[PDB]
Order: sequence, then structure tokens, then C-alpha cells
Amino acid sequence: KNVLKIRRRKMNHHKYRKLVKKTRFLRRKVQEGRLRRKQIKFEKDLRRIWLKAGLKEAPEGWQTPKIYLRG
Amino acid sequence: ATLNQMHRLGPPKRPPRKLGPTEGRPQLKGVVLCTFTRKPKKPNSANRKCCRVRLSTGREAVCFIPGEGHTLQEHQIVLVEGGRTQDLPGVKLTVVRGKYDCGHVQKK
Amino acid sequence: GRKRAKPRLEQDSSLKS
Amino acid sequence: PMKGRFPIRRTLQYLSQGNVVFKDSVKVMTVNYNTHGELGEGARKFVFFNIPQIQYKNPWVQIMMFKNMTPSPFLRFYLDSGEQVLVDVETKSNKEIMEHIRKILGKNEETLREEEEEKKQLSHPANFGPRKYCLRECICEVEGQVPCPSLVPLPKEMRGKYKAALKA
RNA sequence: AGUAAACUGAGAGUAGAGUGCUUAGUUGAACAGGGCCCUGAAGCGCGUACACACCGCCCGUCACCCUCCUCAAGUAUACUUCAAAGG
RNA sequence: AAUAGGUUUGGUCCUAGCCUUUCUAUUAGCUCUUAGUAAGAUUACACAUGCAAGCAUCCCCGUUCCAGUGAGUUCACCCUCUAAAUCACCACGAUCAAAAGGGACAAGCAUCAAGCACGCAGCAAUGCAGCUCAAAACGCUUAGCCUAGCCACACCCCCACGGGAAACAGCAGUGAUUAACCUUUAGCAAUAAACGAAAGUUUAACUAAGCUAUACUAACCCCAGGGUUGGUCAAUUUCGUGCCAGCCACCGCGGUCACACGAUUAACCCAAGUCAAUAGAAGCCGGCGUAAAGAGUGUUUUAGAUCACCCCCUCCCCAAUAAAGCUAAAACUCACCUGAGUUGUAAAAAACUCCAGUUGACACAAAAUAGACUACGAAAGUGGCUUUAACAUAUCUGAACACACAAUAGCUAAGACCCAAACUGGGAUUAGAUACCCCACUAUGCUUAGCCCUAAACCUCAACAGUUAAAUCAACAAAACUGCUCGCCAGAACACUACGAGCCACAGCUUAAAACUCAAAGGACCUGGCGGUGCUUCAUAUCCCUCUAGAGGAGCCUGUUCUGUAAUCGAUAAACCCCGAUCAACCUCACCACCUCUUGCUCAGCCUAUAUACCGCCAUCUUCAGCAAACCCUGAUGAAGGCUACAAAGUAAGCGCAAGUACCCACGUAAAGACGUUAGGUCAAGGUGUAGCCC
Ligand SMILES: NC(=O)c1ccc[n+]([C@@H]2O[C@H](COP(=O)([O-])OP(=O)(O)OC[C@H]3O[C@@H](n4cnc5c(N)ncnc54)[C@H](O)[C@@H]3O)[C@@H](O)[C@H]2O)c1
Ligand code: FES
Ligand SMILES: [K+]
Ligand SMILES: [K+]
Ligand SMILES: [K+]
Ligand SMILES: [K+]
Ligand SMILES: [K+]
Ligand SMILES: [K+]
Ligand SMILES: [K+]
Ligand SMILES: [K+]
Ligand SMILES: [K+]
Ligand SMILES: [K+]
Ligand SMILES: [K+]
Ligand SMILES: [K+]
Ligand SMILES: [K+]
Ligand SMILES: [Mg+2]
Ligand SMILES: [Mg+2]
Ligand SMILES: [Mg+2]
Ligand SMILES: [Mg+2]
Ligand SMILES: [Mg+2]
Ligand SMILES: [Mg+2]
Ligand SMILES: [Mg+2]
Ligand SMILES: [Mg+2]
Ligand SMILES: [Mg+2]
Ligand SMILES: [Mg+2]
Ligand SMILES: [Mg+2]
Ligand SMILES: [Mg+2]
Ligand SMILES: [Mg+2]
Ligand SMILES: [Mg+2]
Ligand SMILES: [Mg+2]
Ligand SMILES: [Mg+2]
Ligand SMILES: [Mg+2]
Ligand SMILES: [Mg+2]
Ligand SMILES: [Mg+2]
Ligand SMILES: [Mg+2]
Ligand SMILES: [Mg+2]
Ligand SMILES: [Mg+2]
Ligand SMILES: [Mg+2]
Ligand SMILES: [Mg+2]
Ligand SMILES: [Mg+2]
Ligand SMILES: [Mg+2]
Ligand SMILES: [Mg+2]
Ligand SMILES: [Mg+2]
Ligand SMILES: [Mg+2]
Ligand SMILES: [Mg+2]
Ligand SMILES: [Mg+2]
Ligand SMILES: [Mg+2]
Ligand SMILES: [Mg+2]
Ligand SMILES: [Mg+2]
Ligand SMILES: [Mg+2]
Ligand SMILES: [Mg+2]
Ligand SMILES: [Mg+2]
Ligand SMILES: [Mg+2]
Ligand SMILES: [Mg+2]
Ligand SMILES: [Mg+2]
Ligand SMILES: [Mg+2]
Ligand SMILES: [Mg+2]
Ligand SMILES: [Mg+2]
Ligand SMILES: [Mg+2]
Ligand SMILES: [Mg+2]
Ligand SMILES: [Mg+2]
Ligand SMILES: [Mg+2]
Ligand SMILES: [Mg+2]
Ligand SMILES: [Mg+2]
Ligand SMILES: [Mg+2]
Repeated sequence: KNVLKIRRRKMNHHKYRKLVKKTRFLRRKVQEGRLRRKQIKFEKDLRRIWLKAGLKEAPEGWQTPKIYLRG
Repeated sequence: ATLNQMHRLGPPKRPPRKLGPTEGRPQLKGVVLCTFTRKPKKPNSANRKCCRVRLSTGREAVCFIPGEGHTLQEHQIVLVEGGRTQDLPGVKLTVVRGKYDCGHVQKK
Repeated sequence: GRKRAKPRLEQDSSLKS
Repeated sequence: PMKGRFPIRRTLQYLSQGNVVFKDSVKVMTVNYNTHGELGEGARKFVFFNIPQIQYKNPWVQIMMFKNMTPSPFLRFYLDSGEQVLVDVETKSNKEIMEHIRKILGKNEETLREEEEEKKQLSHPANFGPRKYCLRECICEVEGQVPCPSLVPLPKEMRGKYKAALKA
């Protein structure tokens, strides 16, 4: 068979890889911001739990970890 | 698929039908913003009279004005219906001749 | 660019006659 | 074509051909059958062919199946009183199994005929209403009675538009 | 091959007009083997996204251009939830 | 989607979307006679005014109903238990029917996958740690519903103490708003409800009217309109227009013959309607080698299947895997001797010259021959030697995510480094060369320990079981199928993308949309064209060389081009260019300037346009040998194809070639030379279609 469908996919992937290459510094700043909001959204979900259960502060000795950082 | 698979998936779900430019409505009222002509896509050759109107829904759209000769002007009221102009890409609305400020085509 | 009609769509009146 | 072997089983006509309508005492029917063995062949055909018909006629009776739990196939019925009815089906054909449980726990043809008659009392022919519940909607449909004004206009004398006009 | 080459005459058409054309004759050769890049044909194949038929079709950057969407700093607005509780 | 139809291609078949035809509703345009009947804000936005609940010897009862709306939305159904209410009173019941308890009960999204206290035991104290959930919990979004009717709501804060605030979602009516638009009528006579002991009283419930082609039914002396008329699809004459104006549901139409545009004529269909827009009605038992689809591999879970007992025939070995050890050939390096060059290719340059050749020593790299074998392993992979360990399951099926793997490339750290080698540098090529060609060298290919988790991970054939008889079968691939199960798919493109989530991944992987756009996209095959396409044999004055005389340089002659001129036209690659002309000083003559004539040499005339309307006569391949009616057969009766002589489906009239004839023969030269190719040449030989001119 012909490879015309593969050729369409080939160009789409080449242009995408090149686009990501050109903007990899902007995309890295955007990704960093999303992970911060993701962490904040996670901390809120846990705070909602103890607050809806009648507690006024987090359980004694509980520190919400950073589960989205590269470290 | 097997009977067990057909049972587990259930009856087919139709895609929710896509509302057109009239948003599932027969006609819409619009206010003319500007008038101009559009070139039909090849192989057709013409200067098709179109206009941009603000629809009652708030969204602005390009509408084809059918017939030979019109007198539409900015700030005038027109009624627009569905129906694509086959040779005008993106033109999916048509002005209703004989309603509000758009009159009937003058004979010959 | 003179429009070239499709040969399969070419109309004929043999039946109409 | 319809998927599976014996697609007739998945038709409303087939499912309505069951003759076993359990008495109200029957609450649960367990079927213990074996996948292999020549002596359990009727029990396999009974599960294959007749369990769907039994369930169709007895939607509120729990039917549970158990494979290869014992050396021979048997049916056990649990009644509301607390009584249990063990039916040994080894060596019996599927048709004999259906005939057996019909005799010992199925409603006779007389008891079923009566129920059908009591249902006919619910749709009285003399009643008028929507076609869903009644044969006729209005007395105007009866020949000899004053027809509907939608089909035949009434005399001016029988119309309120003209009774008041003369009176006024 | 009486060919090429050379030489000589006649005719058509004009009132006249060609170094042109048509045609008759004279003298009168050399070579004819070997090859298939090229040119073209024949045969048998192979591929084909072209069919306006390779002067074909066709991909992408950039330019212009309209329609739609995504991301996005700071900020504002609106909405949702609470008492489904405790003393 | 059906009795189907149209639409992809040069063509055929297949697949597939879109659209047509049918039936309703709403709105728009245009049009419209009557009667009867039914039905009738777009808006849970704001409302002027009037009315919509009274009754009755005071108490009470009623105003908790009816009427309205569709905002919200699994309080509607069944069962159990049991209030209020009806049966004057008791009902020891029936009827009706709350609260409570049990069960059942919409759609879409899994890119909402975890919820976060959601359970149990105990008299209590208290103890246990459970409960829901891919068979869809939790969550988001949408929607009144299952219509003798039911549910919900009643301006908002779910509620209505309270607060905001001052309420038509009661009838009639109004404003705003929307494509959407009924009277500010009458009567309590009928029925229903309230009240009364009752005669009765009241009620915008309701009844009877008003308004409206939204529908139904009936009628019309008189009075018909709307749309359509290229195909689908019933039905077009004459003009105008000339890719413009416009048209089109789809395919498409429009550049001088427009049945498709506009007008006009006629016709077709329906008809007091017509039919433009919109919406709805008809959607899974079909597929997954190549069209969308078998996800790289195996396992199992809750389950499903009957392929599990019976009932049986490929255990061991060959290139599985892991570990350790080992080395034959060839490199590299070093040493001696010798040589002065070696390397590089179509050819060069650059590079090296402690270089090359012989001999010897020599690896953490890679594994000729066997292997023409077709084995091992789940797949990926696995082919030098030895040894150790070792290749799950006595029914099958069973995961993007669980579990464990998974070439090459790549990442992190420490090593090895012969050779190869991205990148980079140099040489050359080129219009350019960030390439192809040459040289050097690095990451990398190796080892160790961690990652990453992709492939055209492909026999492009899911696992298991069974069959070879049916129809063999769209096509090609790989003969055609059945049972059963899981996975997956539902026009193209957007998109191996966006967002979400997960991940040792951070320029990544996995899962994976939508908006705008289109009428196709796509699969297989056939034909043609073309190929910097293969092989083979050829051209006889012939493609190259060979033979002879020329052209190309000079002058002249002549044609054309260009320039010039007030001043023809045609030919114009082969197949124009001493060509139409076997011929222009006037004439010829068709051109230019000036002057003149107007029924004109002609029952006019035109060398005006169109050779892309033609006849006529020709060029061209042809320095060919084929064209072909009528039949027959093959391919499943697909587009297509049809020959074998020891013959296997072709027979063929006619035409051409041939034969014959002309010239001096039977040789040669002429003549002849089909169909078709170039819309080839000629409207200016003459004739002529169409269009144009007529002082
Ligand atoms: N998700 C479960 O834990 C679960 C439990 C019981 C049965 N199953 C069965 O697994 C099949 C797949 O279910 P789905 O479509 O809802 O899941 P899915 O394939 O959409 O996967 C969603 C989740 O289920 C897991 N899952 C996928 N396949 C599974 C399988 N075969 N068994 C168990 N877990 C699986 C995935 O890892 C993931 O966590 C069905 O046949 C279902 O009945 C699944
Ligand atoms: S339906 Fe009976 S009178 Fe109309
Ligand atoms: K179709
Ligand atoms: K009272
Ligand atoms: K609602
Ligand atoms: K409310
Ligand atoms: K009354
Ligand atoms: K038409
Ligand atoms: K070896
Ligand atoms: K392959
Ligand atoms: K070909
Ligand atoms: K010369
Ligand atoms: K001709
Ligand atoms: K002529
Ligand atoms: K002519
Ligand atoms: Mg692309
Ligand atoms: Mg249209
Ligand atoms: Mg109307
Ligand atoms: Mg009571
Ligand atoms: Mg209740
Ligand atoms: Mg899933
Ligand atoms: Mg998303
Ligand atoms: Mg709603
Ligand atoms: Mg209100
Ligand atoms: Mg309220
Ligand atoms: Mg009102
Ligand atoms: Mg209306
Ligand atoms: Mg009373
Ligand atoms: Mg009325
Ligand atoms: Mg089209
Ligand atoms: Mg035409
Ligand atoms: Mg015309
Ligand atoms: Mg027309
Ligand atoms: Mg595919
Ligand atoms: Mg596979
Ligand atoms: Mg894959
Ligand atoms: Mg398994
Ligand atoms: Mg798997
Ligand atoms: Mg799954
Ligand atoms: Mg994957
Ligand atoms: Mg790997
Ligand atoms: Mg590596
Ligand atoms: Mg090297
Ligand atoms: Mg370079
Ligand atoms: Mg290296
Ligand atoms: Mg090694
Ligand atoms: Mg492979
Ligand atoms: Mg499988
Ligand atoms: Mg798609
Ligand atoms: Mg990829
Ligand atoms: Mg991605
Ligand atoms: Mg993301
Ligand atoms: Mg010369
Ligand atoms: Mg000339
Ligand atoms: Mg010319
Ligand atoms: Mg010419
Ligand atoms: Mg030519
Ligand atoms: Mg003269
Ligand atoms: Mg002259
Ligand atoms: Mg003249
Ligand atoms: Mg010609
Ligand atoms: Mg002869
Ligand atoms: Mg000749
Ligand atoms: Mg001849
Ligand atoms: Mg021509």
C-alpha cells in the first residue's frame, strides 16, 4: 500500500517536535506554574477533609508533602 | 461483538446533535454591521454580496444576501435563516428577503 | 482556467429523444 | 444473523412458551448441574433451554446455578413456609424435568384460567375513556347517539351561540 | 547505382519577368562492414500518489489573509458551597 | 435506517460519510371564501387596572381545593406498619391515604476512579475496623415524568422563625424580551367544588361566546395561490445575460446553441394553502490482513465458556534465559629487518609520513564456514566453546492502567575502548549543498548498577476448539468457514494534538477530545500516460562509426523574422521558411490615403469573425500493417480477456497491405497506403453552418 497516511502523520510529528523545540523555555515556565497550582489544589482537597470533619487544624503532626516536585 | 460485550456496553449512544449557526432555531434577528462581497472558492467566479451582522444571541456572523441587488446598510435590521452558501466557505446564514429592512428583489 | 466538466457527468438526451 | 447457538431462545415467542408457573410458595430455585457426564445431559439442556422460560414466567423467583459442586445434578426449591423440595434430575431429560416440577410446584391450568378471567373484569366494555384503557372514548361513537360536533355540526337550536341570541 | 556527383536541354506560367519549380537526357563513382551512449521502433517485463496525464502531481519555511481554538502575567467581576452544625 | 435513490475514480469493485424521497411540529415569505370542531406568550423576566372565596342565626367550616407554571428534580410505583379523613354515632371493620421501614426507579461523561466514616456487635459501658466502588461508588452536566394522569414549585434565600423586599407561573390585559405575540366577553342555566338542616348563595373551576389557516371535518353560484420544471425527481418555449449578474438539498450551472441565471411562454405538483429555515420521527445481532478497528508480550483476579471425565499419537537434543570461566580468525599496539612512501576514487583533494611490508608478541571488541538448517523462547530476542542452574499450568478464555517483561535510540554514575560512528571539523561537488562522495574524531554501540518503556514491537493472521461439506470466493494478501471468549472500531481532517490524570519519565511516555472546515477521505484492482525504467533484438542511406558530395565562413539570389512604413492576409517544431505563388512595375490586390456611388455585374453584395461548426483538397506517423461490423467463449455474466501447429477458444464479411496495373521486365521507380494521431493546414480556391455589416 501507499504511505500517504504515514506521511501526514510524519509531518505532523516533525512540526510538533520542532514547535516544542522552539518554545521549550516557555513551556517549562508554564509547566512549573501548573505544578504549583496542582500542589495548591491538592492541599485544598486535604484541608477540606479535616475542616468538614469538625477539626479546626490539621491532625497533630501532619504536614502535607510536596508530591509533584521533581525531588 | 459478543453478547456479553453488547450487554456490558449497552445500547449505542448517539452523539449529541450539533447545533448550527442559528443554534437550533429557524431564524434569528440581526443588526447589519458592514456590507461587502466575497469571492467564491474555485472553480466558481463571482462577487457574492454578503454582510456581517450581530445576531440577537450576541455573536457576529457573515450572512449571504440572496437575489440581484440589495439596499442593506449599517445599523439596519434583518432576519437571517440557516442554509449554507455552497461556494462561500464559512457562510452558513442567509438574509430573508422581504423581512424588516431587507426588501424583496426589485423585478427585472 | 476553463472549466473542464467530468466526462461521467456529461448530459445526454438519447433517452429523452 | 442472530449471535449464538439456538438464537430461538432469545425471542419473546420462545420465552412465553414456558408452561411452569410456580405457586406463590416458591421463592428460590437452585440448580446444581455438571458440565460433563452423560447422565447429567438433561440437566445441562434444562439450564440451557428452560431456565430462561422459567425465569420469564416467574420474574420474582430467584434462580441460582451451581456447576460441578456435587457428583449428580439436582434441583432444590425453597418455599416461603421454610420447606425445601429436592428434585433429583440425574438420567432425566430436560422435558421430563420441566414436566416434573410443573406437577409438584406449578399452577394447574384451571388456576391460571381463573386469573385470566379476573383480569378481564378490569377492562369493562361499557366504560368510556382513552383508547389505552377503554374501547370507546365518548358516547358520540355509538350509532344512534348525537354525533360529535367535530364531525357533524349541531342544529342551531342545540348550540349556545344561538340560544342566547334568541333569549337576548 | 545508371544512384550520388557533374554537365546539357525542354516545359508549365507572363505582354514581359525566378539563381524557383516540373521534366528529358549525357558522363558516371566510393562504401555497404562493425556497433547500441544517443535517436527511434519491436518484443517481453517492472514501478507508479500522474489521468488537464512529468510542461504531471507535490511537501515545508516565510509573506498576506480570514474562521476557530489553546496557553497565559496581573487584576476584576459573578456564581457555587457552609447551619446536613454547636452551646 | 426503506422496495430504496444521488454522490469519490480515467475506469471497476469494495468500504464509507453526506444528501434525496416519507411523516409531523414551529417560525418566515407569498397567498387566502364560509361553517363546525380542536388547540393556542418565546421568556420561573417585570407588571398599571379590574376581577378570581365564600357560606352561615353569631360558633365553626371553607379559602390547605380548583386554576397555574416546568424553575428544581430519581419524595411519583410495590410491600410492611400505621395516623388523619369518609362511612350520623361505635366502627373494633371497610375505604382512602401521610409519616416511618424494605424494594424498585432518566440521560450523557470514567479525561468524575477512588469515596473519606461512608460499617458491625452490645441492655449499657464500650469494643471491633469496618462500609461503598469499573457489575461504575463518589462526582459533573442535561432534562419535569412512565400522561385516565403524576411529580415539583408557588418572587428570592433548597426551608421561611427571620431577612431581602413588596411578588398575575389564577383570568383578561400590558411592558420589556424572542424567529415565536388570542378578548382588559358573558353567565352561575349545566357539571364540579365550598357552605347551609334546607329553600338556596358563591365561584375568571367551568359553561357558552370572541380572536388566530396551527390542525381536523364539511362546503363553495361566484372567486387560487405557492413552489417547481439539468440529474436524483413529476414538469420549459422564446429572449436577455456572457465565469458577470446570479443559482444550487446533493451532484453542479454561468466565457455567445444556458432545458440549471433573469424575464417571458408553457408545463408539473400540491392546494386555501404553498413550502423556505429549523427541529423531531426511522440507528448496535455490523465489522477489525490491506478501508476505522486484534491494542509489543505473558499471567491472573471476580467471572464467563463447553473446547474440562470419557477419548487417544512428538517426553529428551538443536541458536531460550542467568552466572562464571575460556579463545580460533581478524584488528590495535610494540619490537627487529627492509623499503620511501602510505591512505583515498568515476576522478581528485585533504589526511598520514615515529609511514608501509614481512615476522613475533598481543583484547572488558565482534562471533567466517556449519546455516541450502528452521530450532529455542511469552514476546522482545537467541547462531564461538565449557560447565552450573534452568525453560509455569492435567479445561479453556481472562487487563492501556494490576503483576512481570519488552529491539534500537536515549538518560544518571563508574569503567573499557579494537573497529564503526550521529554531531562537529577539514577536502571535494553544486546556482546553493547545513546533503549524497573522501578523511579525522566525539557522544554512542561494550561492561557494571540504575532508569526510560518506544518500533513497519508486523505472519500487517487475537486466544482456544472444530470442519473440509456446503456458496470456493467483492479484490489482493494467506484456500473457505463454524463455535466460544476477551480486546477494539463506527466519514475525513483537526490528532502519535489540546486539557486532565498517572509515571525515577521534566524538549518524555501512556490515556485522549472539542471548536472551525470539507463531500468526500479510503481499500483493492484495471487501463492509459510516464519513468535520470530492466532485458533482448533491431534500424541499411540508417541511430553511431565507416563511404561520397554538400550546408555552416565569402558575395549574390530568394523566403522568413525583426525593425521600419499611412499601407494586406495565410503558412510558421518535426509536418513553415523559392510555402498558397507552374510567380506582385499598372493590373493581379484582398492593403494605405484621398474622392465618388447607394436596389448597387446578380430576385444584391461582404477576401467580415469563427478551419475550435464544416464540405472540398491535404500534411503527418506511413521509410507503418493494421482497422473491423456481425457472432462465439473465458473471468461467478466485475472493469477486462480470447495464443500455443505433436496447437490449449476463437470464427470472421469488409477496408488497408498484398495482388494487379503505369513506366523499359517478373527488377526498380511511380502510383497506392486503411482506421486512428496532431480540435494539424486552408472560411483568402470555391461552397457553406452560426454570428455580424447594409450610406
Ligand atoms: N477494575 C477492577 O478492579 C475489576 C474488578 C473486577 C472485575 N473487573 C473486570 O475487568 C474487566 C475490565 O473492567 P473495566 O472495563 O471497568 O476496566 P478498564 O479496563 O477500564 O480498567 C480500569 C481499571 O480497572 C483495571 N482493570 C482493567 N482490566 C481489568 C481486569 N481484566 N481485571 C481487573 N482489573 C482490571 C485497570 O487496571 C484500572 O484500574 C471487566 O470484564 C470487569 O468485569 C475489573
Ligand atoms: S368526542 Fe364525543 S362529542 Fe366529541
Ligand atoms: K452511499
Ligand atoms: K359555614
Ligand atoms: K422542569
Ligand atoms: K423554591
Ligand atoms: K352553576
Ligand atoms: K433543477
Ligand atoms: K563464529
Ligand atoms: K512485517
Ligand atoms: K503502465
Ligand atoms: K560551406
Ligand atoms: K478540414
Ligand atoms: K471557403
Ligand atoms: K463562412
Ligand atoms: Mg498536518
Ligand atoms: Mg440554499
Ligand atoms: Mg406561515
Ligand atoms: Mg383513624
Ligand atoms: Mg410514604
Ligand atoms: Mg475503562
Ligand atoms: Mg480533558
Ligand atoms: Mg429545567
Ligand atoms: Mg412572577
Ligand atoms: Mg419558597
Ligand atoms: Mg395571565
Ligand atoms: Mg405560535
Ligand atoms: Mg350538605
Ligand atoms: Mg373558545
Ligand atoms: Mg460540487
Ligand atoms: Mg452550457
Ligand atoms: Mg442565449
Ligand atoms: Mg430559470
Ligand atoms: Mg487500518
Ligand atoms: Mg497482535
Ligand atoms: Mg503498537
Ligand atoms: Mg490465561
Ligand atoms: Mg495484556
Ligand atoms: Mg480494559
Ligand atoms: Mg503502550
Ligand atoms: Mg527497553
Ligand atoms: Mg545504553
Ligand atoms: Mg575509526
Ligand atoms: Mg563541509
Ligand atoms: Mg568512543
Ligand atoms: Mg562482548
Ligand atoms: Mg521484530
Ligand atoms: Mg487474548
Ligand atoms: Mg473520525
Ligand atoms: Mg510516537
Ligand atoms: Mg502527547
Ligand atoms: Mg499534559
Ligand atoms: Mg553562407
Ligand atoms: Mg508575411
Ligand atoms: Mg499567422
Ligand atoms: Mg492558422
Ligand atoms: Mg507544427
Ligand atoms: Mg490601383
Ligand atoms: Mg499593385
Ligand atoms: Mg472588402
Ligand atoms: Mg483543423
Ligand atoms: Mg513490381
Ligand atoms: Mg509516392
Ligand atoms: Mg499496393
Ligand atoms: Mg487548429
